[PDB]
Amino acid sequence: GTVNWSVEDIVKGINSNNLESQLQATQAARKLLSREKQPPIDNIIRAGLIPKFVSFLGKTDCSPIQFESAWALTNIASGTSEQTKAVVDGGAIPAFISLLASPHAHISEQAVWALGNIAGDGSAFRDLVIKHGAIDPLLALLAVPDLSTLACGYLRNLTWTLSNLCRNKNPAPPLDAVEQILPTLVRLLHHNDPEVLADSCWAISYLTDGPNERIEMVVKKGVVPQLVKLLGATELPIVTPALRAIGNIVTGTDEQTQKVIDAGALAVFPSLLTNPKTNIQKEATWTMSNITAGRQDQIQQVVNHGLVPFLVGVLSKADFKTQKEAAWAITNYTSGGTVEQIVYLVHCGIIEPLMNLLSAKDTKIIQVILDAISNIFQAAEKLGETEKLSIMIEECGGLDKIEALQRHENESVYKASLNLIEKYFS
Amino acid sequence: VKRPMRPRRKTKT
Repeated sequence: GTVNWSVEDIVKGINSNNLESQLQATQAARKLLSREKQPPIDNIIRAGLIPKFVSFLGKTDCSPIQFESAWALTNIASGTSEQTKAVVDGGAIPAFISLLASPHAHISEQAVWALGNIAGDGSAFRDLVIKHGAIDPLLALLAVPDLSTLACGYLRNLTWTLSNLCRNKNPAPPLDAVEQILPTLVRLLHHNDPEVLADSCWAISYLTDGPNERIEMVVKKGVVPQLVKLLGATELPIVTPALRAIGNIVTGTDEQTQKVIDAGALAVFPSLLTNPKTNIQKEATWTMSNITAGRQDQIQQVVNHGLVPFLVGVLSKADFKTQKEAAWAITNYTSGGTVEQIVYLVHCGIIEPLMNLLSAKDTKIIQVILDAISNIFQAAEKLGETEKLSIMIEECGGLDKIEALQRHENESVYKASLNLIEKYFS
Repeated sequence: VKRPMRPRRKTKT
């Protein structure tokens, strides 16, 4: 029927003065734009059909043509930034916000989807959707006693669209918009659906990627325990945004970091530091490096949970980017730890894998390792056992590397390497 | 110091 129409035929039917002929053509346009193989988006745009589709959004007496045009515009707005702009330039934004209150649920859901694609383009369109007043009617669709009474797909689109309203930086979303969304966002974070949980964590992930004032706004709502629960989930699409939000929170103040520790987050890191996914292992190591940059009683809590051997292991064998994050974790550990905490780091076997990474073809990891060695030697002086540590570095072949790092391109590497061999001779 | 260092669009078929 409406299968495999030409663009010329679609134009001929939409330009007729017959609402049912226009409905037939719009459906044929929707079917073209919903094919997997190269949807002719640019061809439809050049034909001048976007303004006609936008007007069809307002024909309340013919809901089938509201739905077909919203679907067609949804898919145009899913392409490039130039194609999303054509949808916006046609006046689609206020029309989709009006459709949010449609008594037909499949039409309201389609307006949510279209507004999600518009806001996902970037900061500008995101704020423009907010200025047109989309948040109030969006949150009204979720003001029910139990979210389980809503349709699964209806709820997944609402969570996804909302997350796109929390997304992107330069600038971040308006503070008032974030404060207005968070209570509903926290409720979604306790829902049972896997996709709702994943997209809710991504939203919290975005809101925590910024200054400490943004982090505190989230922490104040008490979502940190629930983030730790999801951090130990089985589903990979949930663990990934959950860890990102935890890692974001520990970039802030020591008090905000301590709330992550109090919720039991460190108990999950034996698994996270041995996760078979390279990206989970790296982000977990990065998070550990920001935790060892805190107070001494926090470094001690890292020790108590037994995570120092896991850092030794990651330093011993992992993807090179994960290894560098582990080198940072050690240098932060050594620069802010006590004497008892620095020697315990040696008793766990940090020295050998730390020396073996001095053969890396990277200058920054060399500087980080060498500065860690300096802080370790400084603690050996305080005890008067520098001889033992220098012997330890020589026996494993670390001295050969340190002295080979003399003849290095970078000046800073040479100076630190020399200063080390002059003070302790190994 | 501390060191500070998912589809945007969906098509309906």
